Amino acid sequence: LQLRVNEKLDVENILKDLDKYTPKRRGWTWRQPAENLQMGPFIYKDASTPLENSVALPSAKYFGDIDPQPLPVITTEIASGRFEDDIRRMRMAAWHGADHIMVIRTAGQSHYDGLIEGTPQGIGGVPITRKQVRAQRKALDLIEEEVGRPINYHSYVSGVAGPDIAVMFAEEGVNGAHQDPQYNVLYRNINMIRSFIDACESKTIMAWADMAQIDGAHNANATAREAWKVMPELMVQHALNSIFSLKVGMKKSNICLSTVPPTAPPAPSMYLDLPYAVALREMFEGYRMRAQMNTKYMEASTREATVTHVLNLLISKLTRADIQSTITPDEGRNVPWHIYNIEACDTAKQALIGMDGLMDMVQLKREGVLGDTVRELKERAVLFMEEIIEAGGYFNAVEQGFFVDSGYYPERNGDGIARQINGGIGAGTVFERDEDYMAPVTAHFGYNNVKQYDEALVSEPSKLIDGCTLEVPEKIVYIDELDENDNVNVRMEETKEFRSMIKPEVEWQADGTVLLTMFLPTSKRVAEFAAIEFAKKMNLEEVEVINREVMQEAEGTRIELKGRVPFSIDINSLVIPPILSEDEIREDIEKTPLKIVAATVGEDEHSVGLREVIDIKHGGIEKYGVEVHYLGTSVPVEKLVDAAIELKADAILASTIISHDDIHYKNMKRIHELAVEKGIRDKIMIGCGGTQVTPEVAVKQGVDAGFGRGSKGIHVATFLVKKRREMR
Amino acid sequence: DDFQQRRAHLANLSDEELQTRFWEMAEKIVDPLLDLGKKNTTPSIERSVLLRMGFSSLEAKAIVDKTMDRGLMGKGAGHIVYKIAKEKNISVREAGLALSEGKYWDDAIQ
Ligand code: B12
Ligand SMILES: Cc1ncc(COP(=O)(O)O)c(/C=N/CCC[C@H](N)C(=O)O)c1O
Ligand SMILES: C[C@H]1O[C@@H](n2cnc3c(N)ncnc32)[C@@H](O)[C@@H]1O
Repeated sequence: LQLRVNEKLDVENILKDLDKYTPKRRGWTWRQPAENLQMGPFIYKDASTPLENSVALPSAKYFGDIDPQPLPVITTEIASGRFEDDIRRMRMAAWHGADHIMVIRTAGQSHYDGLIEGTPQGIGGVPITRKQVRAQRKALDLIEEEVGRPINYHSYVSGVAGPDIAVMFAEEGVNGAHQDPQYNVLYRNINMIRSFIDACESKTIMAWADMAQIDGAHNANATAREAWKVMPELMVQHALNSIFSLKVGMKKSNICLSTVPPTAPPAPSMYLDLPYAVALREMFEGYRMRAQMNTKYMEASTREATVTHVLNLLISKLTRADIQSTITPDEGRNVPWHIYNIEACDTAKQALIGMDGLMDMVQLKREGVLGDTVRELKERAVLFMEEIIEAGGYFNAVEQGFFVDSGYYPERNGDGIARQINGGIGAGTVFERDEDYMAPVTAHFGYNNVKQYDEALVSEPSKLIDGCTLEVPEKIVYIDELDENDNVNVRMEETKEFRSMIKPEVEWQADGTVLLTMFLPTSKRVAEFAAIEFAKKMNLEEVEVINREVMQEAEGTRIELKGRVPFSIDINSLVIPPILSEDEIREDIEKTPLKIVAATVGEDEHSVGLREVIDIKHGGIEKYGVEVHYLGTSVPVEKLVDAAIELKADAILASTIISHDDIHYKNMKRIHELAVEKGIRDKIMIGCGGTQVTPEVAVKQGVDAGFGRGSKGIHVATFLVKKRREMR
Repeated sequence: DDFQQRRAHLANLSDEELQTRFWEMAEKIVDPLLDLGKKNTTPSIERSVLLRMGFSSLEAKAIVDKTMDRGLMGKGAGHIVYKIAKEKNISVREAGLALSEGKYWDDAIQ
């Protein structure tokens, strides 16, 4: 209950009663298929069920604002440090097509040896707590009621306290999450023994909750000297995590591979990345493909980022993607803004719909260079498996730097990351289960001696205590806050003020940030400092240059800047004036056919402008089906006046270009005077225009409507059916 | 390549041999890892048990911290809380709060 399209989200009210909040549902949801789905004039071969409410692409206006949705779950990453600002962004993206919202954790959460509580402020992510998760899911339950399609909510289970987060996530109905033992070992130097003993329980809890599981392999792209050499390693990592998760009980159809195409132009990226994609998908038949986008080969140009994301999407379309995740185009430039998550989702939706049913017309030449390379990659990865075995196992191979090595396996440069089996965070916190070890709950992985307390309860070890929190949700302990200044509550009294004024933001309410794009006719360095000056001279604060592209060394430089705006504006103190369509006009001149007489009057030889508003070339009255009987140039006062008569016309239209002695505004007179002086001036209309002509000093000449510098055909035709829907 | 003389023994495998070999070995690698998770535990696995039994993160750290100090991890933090609840005829909840404050660790060592 709540949520109307035109009323903002009551963020205040959502935080109320969180202690009494239950997730409306559990597990992951895919999108619905829509066989031969018709939308407007088109049939779609790869679409999903449409949304009840959404925001269609801009050029959807030319097709009845149809907003078709592709078959893959579209992801968006939202997490700015203040989850309560984020909620508002989620509703934005949700309407723009996103049904998978992924919240990155606050910097370093892996190292938190336990859950945390309440709503501390984050950095580079949101601190993940039971309160903050309840808030977002509660809010999303509304946003998915509104848009009319379930949204999967997603965060991370990584770190030394996976079992912990996994319990809370399973409880609070989180739908998907990352969990990869290898992630903790290679990138957070968590101790390898305890990382893997832990993942068994993590993955079992997520198997229970029916969560989608994404793996960590996309981190091997980030950490590689050259990404186009890491593929044999990716394969190994995708494999070790998958076969591990399968055997823990996780469903083969809930196990997703985080797979980013390794390169970007100017690298011949399709050529390099298409075989790996094909290879991986053949070799990993059965598992789900979670396609991610490029972040390694990226910079401050959002245009460049978008161009590479479309080729990224092309890889997914030429192969397959169960989940198609996104990256905001400004990613390499600043922490993601509201507008750029919406660029992300728009881009994804548009390119995929643009490729609808492409595979009924395009197919992979699977035999040729493509097929050979697919082979070779499989073989390198099989070799990689073999050397891991020959060296005594996984732990040994990690001890030996098999991983994160800048070589192209089997090449080994000897610069990979070595972790010590007995070393790392959480070293020496591994305990052996005793013969009488026991664990009284649902979803425990390892040895569990229930039969000592009751043979019959072995398959429901939770009964020993009449249900655990997975069965009995009231047994859960809610905690509101622990810090008392570092909480959402404080942060939001901090700006009750704006929640009846208004100012710009990029992530947080009234953060005042805005983007300035300019070109300057000088070297890149000079202009960089030049821009900051114009910026301050524009009253902007905290100015900094966020992107700089050369047009040419001497001629000029593209510069983009962010700055804060040091003042607000009242919506109340804004003055705002309270659309005759293309189709409304073409249709009038059908029910009631219409005709015109046009000429360039005086001794005016200029024919260009008059012609400009008649010739269909530039959408002149001609386009709309008006009958035009042109008379030429130098046409005299009367020959034009006589004509409307001699031809039976519903309007005269004349132009004046030459202006000396006010010859223009002048002629409109003798035209209106000789239009009444004859007796046509009340069942006819009369319009004129020219270089020097204002629609005002034109009504003050007797003629009905004026048209000045910059008048298109739309302006004339719109008027010609209006001054006729009054008289007639 | 190196690679050439490395791949030599795969040269003649069919794609299916090659793929099933890929997975055969993956599984050979992870088996000793999964077997470690059956036979052992950790502070976070044990805390995660306590969360399921109805204790807060705060209360769970408290119990496991103390469980490690008494060299009792191998019996199971939840098993500890359960046996005590039974023996001193209280509630799983009471026994926990109790244990998290230092009471009963004596009785548990037997
Ligand atoms: C190239 C040019 C010429 C061309 C004309 C091209 C042709 N065959 O049609 C020729 C023909 C080469 C020419 C001749 C001269 N012209 Co001349 N011509 C120009 C110039 C540079 C082009 C303007 C143009 O083509 N307009 C482009 C269109 C898109 O704009 P527009 O004409 O204003 O029309 C728009 C609006 O007016 C409106 N509109 C216009 N009419 C109508 C009618 C209706 C019904 C509606 C709804 C809308 C509408 O919609 C149009 C598009 O938005 C202009 C300078 C200028 N920029 O005004 C002069 C200019 C108008 N002509 C000028 C002059 C001086 C001359 C000459 C006398 C110069 C000389 N030789 O000594 C000669 C003689 C004039 C003559 N013989 O009649 C002067 C005007 C002097 C004055 N204000 O009295 C101008 C202003 C240039 C200048 N500053 O010297 N020149
Ligand atoms: C498997 C895993 N665990 C934990 C963390 C980070 O969380 P912490 O700081 O260690 O607590 C990461 C982060 N890297 C990916 C970023 C977004 C990306 N583009 C995405 O696809 O997910 C990770 O990948
Ligand atoms: C610095 C931080 O430590 C936490 N924290 C954990 N326990 C307490 C406590 N008893 N009092 C205050 N903060 C606490 C947070 O949730 C926090 O923001």
